[PDB]
Amino acid sequence: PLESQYQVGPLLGSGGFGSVYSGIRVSDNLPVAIKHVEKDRISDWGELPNGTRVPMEVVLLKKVSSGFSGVIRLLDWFERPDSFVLILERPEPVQDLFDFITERGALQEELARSFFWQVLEAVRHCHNCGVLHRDIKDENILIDLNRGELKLIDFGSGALLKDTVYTDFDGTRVYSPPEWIRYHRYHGRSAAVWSLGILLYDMVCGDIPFEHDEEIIGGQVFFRQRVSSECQHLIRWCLALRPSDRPTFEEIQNHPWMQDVLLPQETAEIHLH
Amino acid sequence: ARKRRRHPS
Ligand SMILES: Nc1ccc(CCc2ccc(C(=O)O)cc2)cc1
Repeated sequence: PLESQYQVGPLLGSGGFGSVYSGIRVSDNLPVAIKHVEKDRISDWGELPNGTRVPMEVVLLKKVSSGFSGVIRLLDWFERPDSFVLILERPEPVQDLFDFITERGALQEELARSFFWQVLEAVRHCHNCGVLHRDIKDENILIDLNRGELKLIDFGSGALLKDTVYTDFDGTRVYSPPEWIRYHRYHGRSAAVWSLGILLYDMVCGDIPFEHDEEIIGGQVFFRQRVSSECQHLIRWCLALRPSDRPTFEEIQNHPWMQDVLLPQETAEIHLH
Repeated sequence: ARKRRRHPS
C-alpha cells in the first residue's frame, strides 16, 4: 500500500528528473523521492530472486543499495497495473552538478578534484556491485551542500556489468565514446572512463568539450579555460580515441592531479557553505 | 556568452 505508507507531495523539479514527486515516509517522517516509470516505456527488463519481472533500473538500484552513500539508495518499490513506483532517498539541501556548474562557472581545481574523486569512488562501487551506469554526466550527480557529498542518480540507462562487448546504448550521446559513434560497439569500463573525461573537462572548463559527432571522433581537446598541465593530461588520457589507451580507474586515482583530495566535510566548509 | 545546455538521454 503506497498511498498509506507515504505522504505524497508535489512534483519535483517540474519533471526534469522524470515523473518524480516529493514524499514523506509515514513510518518515520523520512523524506523520499517517488519516481514513476511507465511499463510501456521500459527498455530492459530484469528478474529478481523471487522471479518477479521488474525494470532493469530496479535490479541495478537494488544491487548498489548497500548503503554506501555515493549512489542514490532505493528504499522500496511497488508494482502498479501500468507502472512501477520507486521510493528513493531525498537528501536535502541538494543541487545537481549541472545547475551548480551553470551558476558557478568553471570550478576551481581543488573543488573539481574533490567532486571527481567522489564520482570515481561511486562508479567503482557500482562496478564492484555488478552495475554499469552508462549515463555519467553532471545532470545525473547530486551535491549534498551541507555534507559536501556527491550522489550518482538515474540508473535508467544502466546495465549489468559484463566483460563482453555492448551493442546497445541509451545514455547521453555527447558523453558517449568514439567507438560507439563509429561502430555502435563499446566495452563498459573504457566507455565509462571516456564519460568521466567529459565530466572532468565539464567541471574545470564550465561546459562539456564536444557537441557534435565530428568533435567526439576527431581526437582534439581545446581548453577554453586556464587548466593545469596535470589536469589537462588526465583529461586527454581519459579521452584517448582508442579504448585501450585510456586509463583504468586505478591509474586515474593514482594520477598526480588526483592526489591530496579534500574530505567531503572539508569540501563543504571551504567551497559550499 | 556561449550557450550551455542539458542533453536528454
Ligand atoms: N530536494 C531534492 C530535489 C531533487 C532531488 C532529486 C530526486 C531524484 C533522485 C533520484 C532520481 C533517479 O535515480 O532517477 C531521480 C530524482 C532530491 C532532493
